[PDB]
Amino acid sequence: MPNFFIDRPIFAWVIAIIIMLAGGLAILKLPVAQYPTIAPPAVTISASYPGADAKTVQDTVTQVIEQNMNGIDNLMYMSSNSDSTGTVQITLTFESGTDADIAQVQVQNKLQLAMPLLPQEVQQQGVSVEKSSSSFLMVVGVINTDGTMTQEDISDYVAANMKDAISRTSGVGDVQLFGSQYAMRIWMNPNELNKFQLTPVDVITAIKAQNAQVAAGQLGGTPPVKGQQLNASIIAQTRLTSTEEFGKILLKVNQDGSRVLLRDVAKIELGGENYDIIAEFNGQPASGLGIKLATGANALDTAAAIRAELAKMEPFFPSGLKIVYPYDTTPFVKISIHEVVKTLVEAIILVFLVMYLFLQNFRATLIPTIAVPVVLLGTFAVLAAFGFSINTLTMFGMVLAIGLLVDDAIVVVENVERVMAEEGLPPKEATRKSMGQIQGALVGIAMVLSAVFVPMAFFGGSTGAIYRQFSITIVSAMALSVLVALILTPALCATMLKPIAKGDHGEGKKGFFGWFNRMFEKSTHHYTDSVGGILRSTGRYLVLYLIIVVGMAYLFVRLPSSFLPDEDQGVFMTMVQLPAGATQERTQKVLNEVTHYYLTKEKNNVESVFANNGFGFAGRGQNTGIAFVSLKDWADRPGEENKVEAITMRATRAFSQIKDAMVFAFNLPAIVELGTATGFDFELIDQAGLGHEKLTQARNQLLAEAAKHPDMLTSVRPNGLEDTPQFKIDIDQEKAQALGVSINDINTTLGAAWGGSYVNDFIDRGRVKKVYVMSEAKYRMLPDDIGDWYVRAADGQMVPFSAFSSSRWEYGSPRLERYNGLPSMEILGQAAPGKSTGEAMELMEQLASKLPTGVGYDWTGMSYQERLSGNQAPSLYAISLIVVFLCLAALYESWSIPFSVMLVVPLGVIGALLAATFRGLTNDVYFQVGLLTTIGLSAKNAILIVEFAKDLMDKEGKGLIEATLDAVRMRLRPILMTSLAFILGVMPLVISTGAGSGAQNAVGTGVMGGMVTATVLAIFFVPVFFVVVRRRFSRKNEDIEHS
Amino acid sequence: LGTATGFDFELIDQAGLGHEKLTQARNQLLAEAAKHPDMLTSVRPNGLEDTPQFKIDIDQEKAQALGVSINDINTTLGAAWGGSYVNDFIDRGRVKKVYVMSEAKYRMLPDDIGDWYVRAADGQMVPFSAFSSSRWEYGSPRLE
Amino acid sequence: PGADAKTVQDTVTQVIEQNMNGIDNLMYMSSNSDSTGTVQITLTFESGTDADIAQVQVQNKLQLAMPLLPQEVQQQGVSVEKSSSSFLMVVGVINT
Amino acid sequence: ERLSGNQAPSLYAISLIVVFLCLAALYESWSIPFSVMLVVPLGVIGAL
Repeated sequence: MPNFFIDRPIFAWVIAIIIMLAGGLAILKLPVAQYPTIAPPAVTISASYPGADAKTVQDTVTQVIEQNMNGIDNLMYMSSNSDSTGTVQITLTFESGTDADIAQVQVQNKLQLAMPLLPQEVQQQGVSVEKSSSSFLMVVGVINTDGTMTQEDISDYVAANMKDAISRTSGVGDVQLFGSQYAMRIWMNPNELNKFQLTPVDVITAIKAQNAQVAAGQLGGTPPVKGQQLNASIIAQTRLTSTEEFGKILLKVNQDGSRVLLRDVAKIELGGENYDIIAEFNGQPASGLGIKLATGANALDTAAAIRAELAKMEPFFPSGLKIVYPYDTTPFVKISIHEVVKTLVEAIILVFLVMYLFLQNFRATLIPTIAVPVVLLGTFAVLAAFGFSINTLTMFGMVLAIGLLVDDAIVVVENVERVMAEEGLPPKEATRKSMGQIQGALVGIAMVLSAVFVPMAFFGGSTGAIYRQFSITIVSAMALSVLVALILTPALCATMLKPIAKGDHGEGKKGFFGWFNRMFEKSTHHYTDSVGGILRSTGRYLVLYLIIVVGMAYLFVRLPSSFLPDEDQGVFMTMVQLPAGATQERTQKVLNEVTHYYLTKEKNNVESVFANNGFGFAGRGQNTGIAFVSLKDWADRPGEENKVEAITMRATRAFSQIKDAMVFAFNLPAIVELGTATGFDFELIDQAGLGHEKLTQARNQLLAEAAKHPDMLTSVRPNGLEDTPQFKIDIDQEKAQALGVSINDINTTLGAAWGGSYVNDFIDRGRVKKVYVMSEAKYRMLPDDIGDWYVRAADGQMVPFSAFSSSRWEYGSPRLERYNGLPSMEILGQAAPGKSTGEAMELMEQLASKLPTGVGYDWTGMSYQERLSGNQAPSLYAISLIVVFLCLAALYESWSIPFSVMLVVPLGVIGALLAATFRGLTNDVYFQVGLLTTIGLSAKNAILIVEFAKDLMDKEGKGLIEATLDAVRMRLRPILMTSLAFILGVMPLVISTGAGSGAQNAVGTGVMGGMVTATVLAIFFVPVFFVVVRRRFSRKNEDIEHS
Repeated sequence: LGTATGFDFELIDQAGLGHEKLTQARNQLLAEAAKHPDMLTSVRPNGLEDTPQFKIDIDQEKAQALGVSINDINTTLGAAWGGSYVNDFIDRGRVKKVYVMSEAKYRMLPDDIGDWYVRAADGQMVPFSAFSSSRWEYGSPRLE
Repeated sequence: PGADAKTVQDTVTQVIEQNMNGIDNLMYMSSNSDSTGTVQITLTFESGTDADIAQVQVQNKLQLAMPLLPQEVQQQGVSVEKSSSSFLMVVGVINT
Repeated sequence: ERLSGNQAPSLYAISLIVVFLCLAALYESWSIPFSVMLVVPLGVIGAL
């Protein structure tokens, strides 16, 4: 193949240009996002039952839906929480790769047949089936800088006008509002209702009667009579539209004629659908939109089109409406592109330099500088062909691939320049000779590199998804390089290189380059002599190799492993936890103290703070809250003291003074759709009919045993909320029956007053919205207020609640956790300093196996992925090893020679294990992908060294030692060129601080160290390996040359 | 697919303007587009124009006075003049619908409205002309 | 049955319209609500979107709005169709 | 039409380029391809 394109350079160029043309044509069209789909696909059932407690939600909704989730494909586990705010969320998670749409749909239908078993209240509020593991693209905040709009007014504009036109903008696939559109609120007054012998019952009845829509038919309706000349819609009662119309609803005409109107017994206003969430943006009223990307969509273009559409709506906002962007992942991604493109640009610059250092002419300098961009660019087209996207893992996969891409180009050009210089051939026939030597090896090189990286893609779970990115990206670029190395680079070597005379090694040049040629000629003779003297006592250095291998093992065991590096992403969070039953106003004072700290004592670094009172990570309730901290650009946060990692500590430090709450700030994980990165997640389950009480005790029993092993378990805790006091009220069935007061009159009065009631719909400015009746606030606050509510009897007398009700206090959960249809408690935790989580798990397993009978347990989340993946890394790379051996066995046509190449693996491994433990980093996936890229380069140089030595023995008849010292001489210069340009290119990644540095540090520090030891050791070790392996496995007449 | 010719333009209410302000904006656009016959030909709405319709109002106070529940009122009006799907029957082994509706001659003109009666809680039969006032107005037969 | 266009729009059309969100490869949603008591809401997808997958997502989104329609509309049925498909023939049945 | 108008130029700017590269490979020349490619307008007019 090299010869065909040596005789057609323009054809080779047409292939290269076509390759490049498809790569850029791709790039323009590939999706671009931070991380590919890594979280397993998950579907979320969310329903609402206004006014409920957690138990009510669980047993009228949660359990009903839970008992119908069966017969569904590729399902892993089903958790649920039912909380005191009247909200259930049941989440079902599927195995990696299950068709997202197909999964949702099956769950959708299974819920459908349970829908008639839910209460009308839950059905009317709606039961959403979501695809939920998808991540937030941005969070739009909508404030009013004038101050003429509450968060409910802002919400309603956003809902009515902005929400639906942003669901329509390029690239979005789900939206969620921070509040509610308007709900017509009827704030009842109990003393007025009792004044006119009225109850909430009658108010609801009247709103249902006078705010309604009626089918009235038609004048001249079909079928008509003969000669009808008029056909017209008959318009009967329509929906109400204003607070005044609701005000004049005629409740009752007294005997004297006086009309009891709705406004006479209640206050009437537009309002929120519920008031459980307080959303503030820098302490100002705010609503907003949480936005998620569409599957397979570009993230940069979705933000650009959304912000452009928001800019298209701006002039049509009422005064003061500012759109602010407190959360947005777009900027961190543009950095990653700029940085990886930067890294790829400056990688090529360092090859132009090394090529002109050793070869000293700009003609040879141009060939690698052409072929590598060809290969990089084309790889993008290859990734379009498999469905992939321009992401962190793939981009870093390409920068990790640079080393292999360049060595194909250097080996070819150098070997031509060497063949031209050592033999005096014209550029054409010398390229022919050079390629004839390395072609077969370059092919076997490609086969072996694949056997290393391909097994990565067949890891399972979320980690397997990550490796798949690296595996496919790296393999694709490398094979494309070998193709280019057999097509274009031979053509370029034949036509561009100018003749070098035979014997000319630049030793006669003057100045910088003349000195260099002679120095390297000296050191090469030193190297070949040193190698010649090492082969005299091979027994000694096989002992050095052994010490080297056991040192690798001791390093690998004591290097702590991680998932992905935490990154300074520009935002972080803070959790607020007041005591049980703590109120809304109490949380708000705390969140304002939180926002005041960030805007004062972090004034340089914090741009904005988005506080949410009412919901948190641990659950919902008046006693939980969240604030999102939006920081200023990394450009204006210089040094470590202005990074997220540092800002998060100073917040938690200063909130240790806070006495009202428990406030805790923390940075995001690298992949937020996944979470954890640290430790285990343990669920404790009620398998018998034990109940919440016996379960919480078993939880604390486990937590006390786990706190009594601080050597192994640290920070074991429940994820859920603790029980809170609650007001139990009992209806005397006998006295109610006695007084003639029906139980329905009793309950609907209590609920619609204290919980509120969705009555019907009205039309607010052409948009249909809800109508809630609820007691005014001052009459539903304390147990004394219970007495001021009255129900009418069958005789017509008004009876107070204190007549047929007794009330006490008791404790209950504001957030019931269930796991797999059974009551559960989520227990979080991790391994102690310097311990394994797989072994901290087994202690937790043992600590749970001493809990009372009827209690079971299970691992969930990350801990479950580990239970069914731990035995992979050995087996996958036992396979990987075998294919490398068989490839070498085919390339060299020998069962024994392969060992001579394969022994170079530990030489590169230690350098990584050094630099990582030296720099204090972790065995994360960036490091491991780096390990595979470094092992591959050391093996390639070993292959080409062994190839040249064996070729010299076969087709030139030389002896073992001569061919060894001769091939290792020839391969010296290219091997140094490669390791030089590669170790320089990874330097900005190693010293990197600021944005994306954690990943760049991770990919970087491991590779650089691995390559140093790979190049410095293997130049001195692979000549040993070939000699001892050839002497152990042979027949006769080898050390002595032949014909 | 259709078309092959020309454009299709939708005019939208983005604020809470309403059908009325929208139709006016439509005719404003149509008049400007008819005043550029050099460029725009045959600009027109796809939808139907508004038609007269018979508005009938129920006096909540008088109905309350006479002891005539509003449900008795509305279900009578609708099932007579619009008809009502009541339940199913079996026609030759095949389940089919059962509609109740006024006979044609009693649901044709506004005078026919008066000939329909609703019973009060006391047991007296009350005509529709007792608790209803009616006028004429225009509305759309096809809201886009 | 028996409605005007407004009644159809605001008891049915708007209710269903406000639930058509979170659907893949959707381009635009038009509707007409007419004086004959009939609404038709049509949702059009990009070329190549899986016909079955598209219908099904719309089907489910309507399902959760169904309890907010009137019993009259529910009893008459709410059809979800693939509609851009063309007429093959039209059979006429007369009695000579 | 609003999201397709800029296609006919770009798609056939691409189409032109591949015709040139193919001819460049067939004839092993960067210049000879022009000799074939100039025949396009000769057929176009007859259609127009």
